[PDB]
Amino acid sequence: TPEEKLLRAIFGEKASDVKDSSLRVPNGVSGTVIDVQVFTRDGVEKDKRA
Amino acid sequence: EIGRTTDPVRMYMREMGTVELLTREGEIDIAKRIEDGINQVQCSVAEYPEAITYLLEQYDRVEAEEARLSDLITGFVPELAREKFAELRAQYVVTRDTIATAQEEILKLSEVFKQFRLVPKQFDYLVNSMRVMMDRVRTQERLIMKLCVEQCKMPKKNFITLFTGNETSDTWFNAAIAMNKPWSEKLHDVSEEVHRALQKLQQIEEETGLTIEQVKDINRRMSIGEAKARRAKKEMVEANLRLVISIAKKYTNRGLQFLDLIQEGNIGLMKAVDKFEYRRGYKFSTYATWWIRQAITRSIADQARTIRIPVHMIETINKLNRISRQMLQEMGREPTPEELAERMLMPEDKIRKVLKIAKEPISMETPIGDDEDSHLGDFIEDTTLELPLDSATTESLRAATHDVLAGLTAREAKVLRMRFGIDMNTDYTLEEVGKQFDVTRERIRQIEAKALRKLRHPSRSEVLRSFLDD
Repeated sequence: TPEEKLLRAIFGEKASDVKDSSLRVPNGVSGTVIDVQVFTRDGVEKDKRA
Repeated sequence: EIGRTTDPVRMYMREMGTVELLTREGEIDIAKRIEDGINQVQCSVAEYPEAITYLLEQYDRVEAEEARLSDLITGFVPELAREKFAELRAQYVVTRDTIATAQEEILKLSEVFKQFRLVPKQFDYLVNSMRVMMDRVRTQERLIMKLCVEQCKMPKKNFITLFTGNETSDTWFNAAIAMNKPWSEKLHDVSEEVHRALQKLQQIEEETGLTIEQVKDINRRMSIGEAKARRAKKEMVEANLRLVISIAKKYTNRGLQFLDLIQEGNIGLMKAVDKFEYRRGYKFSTYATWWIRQAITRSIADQARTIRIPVHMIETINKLNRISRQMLQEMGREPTPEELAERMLMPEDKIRKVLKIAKEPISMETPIGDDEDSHLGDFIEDTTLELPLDSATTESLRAATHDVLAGLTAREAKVLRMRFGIDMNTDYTLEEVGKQFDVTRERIRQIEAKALRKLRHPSRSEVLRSFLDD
């Protein structure tokens, strides 16, 4: 949108290449994490937690 | 028993069963009638020289590197074809140079033409050119009859007697006027149109190179042949409707309606009838089944899904499903997509894409239990809308940037507004801005850099710095 190019020129900021879609706790509820399970598809390298 | 029903299937079944199926002898008789009609039409269309003229023109265009030999002749009844075409050209030129032998040489040329197996599109072009010329002739004739029979009010039988055969001279022109009746001498004004129609007929006759009565004879002869062929084909279709239905019975649960399937089968049956040959000795059902099933399957692959999928990809999906089913039956349980690559010949990603292809879409009005009588469409939200918080942030940023740009000098604000798409329909490039301001591009760049440095200087744009939410 207009004036955003001007704002970036003043601030020298770069636009994020990715978008935040992380999972977060619903509002108004608290608790403790007791179990974590990870499922992965065949052909995909597993990570340290897996 | 004409009514008391609503489903069109019953009425279709009644109309179809009103007729009775054929036998081998009837099929042979209908094939013989079709062949006779086709031969008569072929003779009638070969008896004209304009067919040979168009053949020679098309051959010349082919030889002029403008077409191919494929759409010239459909085989024969390629040096032999070239020599036959040269012989045909020689026959045509001697025919045009032999204007009482012209009729016999035209007959010989027609026989040689019938000895050639042309293309159906070429035959249709000849037929429609014949139709165009006969339509022009009949339009001229109807103008002729309207100019005196419907205008001079001259007698019916007298008109017939003095017009049957001549159609060219003033037999119907001066006689209708100078016959001492009180209503005859009043249309010398339309005598000019009569002369114009006569000139048009003379020009058409000169272009054709033949008479008119023979043209009419050929026209109605080929019309009779076409009517006979159409009647025979209609009889064949009405006889084989039962076979069409029997073949279409087995595809009733593949996303298409039974009526649609039987209509496609009827189309395929008509196509098969158009190309059936009885000289091979095989029955018509064997030849018609292939065409009917091909048409039905093509229709199913074409118009049975919300999102169209090509025929080759549909065949690939069907082959994959058949393999998977066979392997499941043979081995014992559902296999893995990785293992299908060993059985088939795939790079292991095409199978994944085929599996990832979306199925038929879910209905929007499907229900989910009771849910206070709510459907699936009540839980879908539009993602194209902008938040009112976002709109208010945008308005605030516009106000703040306007306030910040008011503080700068007038020239700086103008050059900024010109460089960026601010408060105008579109922005302007640095070169157009320099040209408008009568200032070199580098000086414009330096002034812009000074403005940017001054804006980067602190004790200003604090709200602009605060406009970051990170």
